[PDB]
Amino acid sequence: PQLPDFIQNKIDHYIENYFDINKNGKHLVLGKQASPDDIILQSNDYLALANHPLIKARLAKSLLEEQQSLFMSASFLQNDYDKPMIEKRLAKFTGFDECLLSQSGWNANVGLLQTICQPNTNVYIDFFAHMSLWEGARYANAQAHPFMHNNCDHLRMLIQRHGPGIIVVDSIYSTLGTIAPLAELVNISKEFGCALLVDESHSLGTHGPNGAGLLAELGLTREVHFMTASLAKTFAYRAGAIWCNNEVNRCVPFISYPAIFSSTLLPYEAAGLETTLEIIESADNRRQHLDRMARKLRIGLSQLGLTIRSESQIIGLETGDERNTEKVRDYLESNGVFGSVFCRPATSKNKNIIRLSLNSDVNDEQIAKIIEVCSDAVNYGDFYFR
Amino acid sequence: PQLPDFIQNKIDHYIENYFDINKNGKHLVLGKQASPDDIILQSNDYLALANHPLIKARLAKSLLEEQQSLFMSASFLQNDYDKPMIEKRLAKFTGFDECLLSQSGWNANVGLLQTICQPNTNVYIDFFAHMSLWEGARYANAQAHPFMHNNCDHLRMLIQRHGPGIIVVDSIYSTLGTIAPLAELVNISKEFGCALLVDESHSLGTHGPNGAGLLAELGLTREVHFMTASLAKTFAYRAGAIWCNNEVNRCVPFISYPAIFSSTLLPYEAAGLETTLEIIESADNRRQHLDRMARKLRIGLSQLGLTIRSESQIIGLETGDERNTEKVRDYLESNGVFGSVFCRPATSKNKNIIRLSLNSDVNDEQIAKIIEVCSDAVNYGDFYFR
Ligand SMILES: Cc1ncc(COP(=O)(O)O)c(C=O)c1O
Ligand SMILES: Cc1ncc(COP(=O)(O)O)c(C=O)c1O
Ligand SMILES: [Mg+2]
Ligand SMILES: [Mg+2]
Repeated sequence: PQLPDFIQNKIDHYIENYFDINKNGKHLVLGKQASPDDIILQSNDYLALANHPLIKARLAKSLLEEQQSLFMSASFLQNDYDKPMIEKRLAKFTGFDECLLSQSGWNANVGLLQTICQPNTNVYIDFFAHMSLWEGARYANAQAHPFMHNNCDHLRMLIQRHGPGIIVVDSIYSTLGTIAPLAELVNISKEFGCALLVDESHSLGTHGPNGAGLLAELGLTREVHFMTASLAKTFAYRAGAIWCNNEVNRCVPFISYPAIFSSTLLPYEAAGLETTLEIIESADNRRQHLDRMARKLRIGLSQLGLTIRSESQIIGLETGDERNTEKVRDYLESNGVFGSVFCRPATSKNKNIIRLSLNSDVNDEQIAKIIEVCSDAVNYGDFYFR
Repeated sequence: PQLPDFIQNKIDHYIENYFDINKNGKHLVLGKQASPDDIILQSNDYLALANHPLIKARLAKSLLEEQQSLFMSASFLQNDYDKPMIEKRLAKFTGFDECLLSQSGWNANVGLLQTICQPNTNVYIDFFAHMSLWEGARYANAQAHPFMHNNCDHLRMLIQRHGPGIIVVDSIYSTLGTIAPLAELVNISKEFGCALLVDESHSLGTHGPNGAGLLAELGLTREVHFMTASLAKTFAYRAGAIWCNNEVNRCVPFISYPAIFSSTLLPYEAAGLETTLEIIESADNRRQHLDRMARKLRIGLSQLGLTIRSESQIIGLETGDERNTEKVRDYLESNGVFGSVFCRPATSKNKNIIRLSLNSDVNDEQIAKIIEVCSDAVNYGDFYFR
């Protein structure tokens, strides 16, 4: 049937201004198809566990077991005997008191914020913190106060003005790969009587003792109120989790709308995560190699005069406007380097990022090639870098 | 660390008013543990497919295959070669032009509404429509105009007053099991130049030719703009889908925040759905049996004086306030009948429901037993039904 004018107008306008403008007629994030020979730096699977035979075996085994039909809200599954062992193990892993499974990192953040916020609750959020955190705050009708990226001085002034609130940060930032000043943030939380929420999606598994994370690495675990993470990065699974050093996870399952009104992870999924955790705990070798390759790439690109703000395995090439970003993308892909285009609504219109996500399967030769491709891009490329 | 007052006060109040007041000290939804002999009416797996040997085998096999590391946004996977066969099959199944997979039914609704709504778009939503639709409208900053349940007069008045917009309904309602007046809603949409969105979460698989849904059953497919569904009901899988009789699914992947910022389903998950679809297509006998059992139950309960608004496999026992609901729940569970308590925020505080979700494994003896238990419950004097 015919669409009403206001919907048709929106779709017509969108296709013109987001698909039709680009050379290939597709959205800016969609370039050319990658060949087997190309270097792919797009996946969040940092320790290259997507195809791990032990994970696949345990997941298949658990699925083939007699399946109880648990197609329902997790609200109904909160009796002690119905809660999955993975929660207790992830809590022990990170050093937090309690863990609660969620269907996504997005839902973990939205759910936690809905539970701990009242309307007009002060939420002090890093300008570059994940969209799920910004949205979580917005859905709860909290008062969001952005602070300049990693700027503790700016943060202090905001809390001085508005009073006690929730300080919200990524441990490692999704677009830039910068690291939050977690120690200073803990100090500030104490200095002003705030709660701290740290999203460790990009540090859990890759950082800390046995991959326990950045809070564990810095010995700050017992001074942080909340941590969250997508399990779709290093844990290579479509899920999320909320950790609390308090009783909040007793309440989340009955308060969070995504936790109430969206279906639970099935029991076999929880079992697969148990194996993933064991593999991650022992993956000292992969973590070290990733760390070394990441440092090499950061040093190599910084030498070219490129702005590389990263301190991690996530490297952000800052490519300015969309037209320029299309050029940089086309050049890199033409020379066998496939990153991820980060544009609006993930960034502002004129501050786009081509994100290179490193994983432990990337070797010295590939690292050298990336620097080589970027060097030719700086010197011979008909485009700029911010 | 101890929580600051602004959180602690909320949590304290919540525990007091939602956990402490109940006899067992737990949330209202949490009763006693069921025995293997008990009648369990809690799962949305209407055709009892959770333990189907063929589905399990297809998933495990596709899981054990060589997996590509696709842990990223689905926006990066919108090339024709990256889009799954299940989407084309599901579109043919329902008779809709195009289908787009989502991570949940919740995400399907939230994403679609974000794509087709502008700020202040009129959204005419049934009082009892699923929370995901209410929230999808709220996130999009749409103007919600709630209409009395299944009340086309109230809807007509609202659209005359506020103008063209989007009419949003469940085909079969999640708490009451009532059926939307879909033919009349199609007429109203045409008369007033509105778009119609129908959530078929509770009719897809159970109703229509080969389980194609209620729109298909009524021959209304080609007159409806959008249909959505959780695949976590009859399809017994943690996913959702958006169907369009237009070009909107071209745009959803790049606009919807869950589609953009949350990880996609993996290829093996899609293959599992293909097998599930085939089984559902041929499950005529299961559909027929469920339909017969559900009618038998509604007849049996309604003659006892209970209000039973249902016309489907979802049967809502209307139990009034929370104190009454607790007593009803306890009686039913003590006598071997386990439904799901639906209370706030899913219902009003004084209009709680104990939902009986029937499935095709339920037999005549069990239906007779439920009727017997409720017959004795009516005469017991400890509580009431509405
Ligand atoms: C009518 C209706 N729509 C959407 C959903 C969302 O389903 P899902 O569990 O796949 O998120 C459900 C609730 O779970 C539902 O009952
Ligand atoms: C920092 C951060 N937090 C949370 C999420 C949400 O992850 P998920 O894909 O599991 O919804 C992501 C985005 O993918 C992320 O990068
Ligand atoms: Mg990310
Ligand atoms: Mg439901």
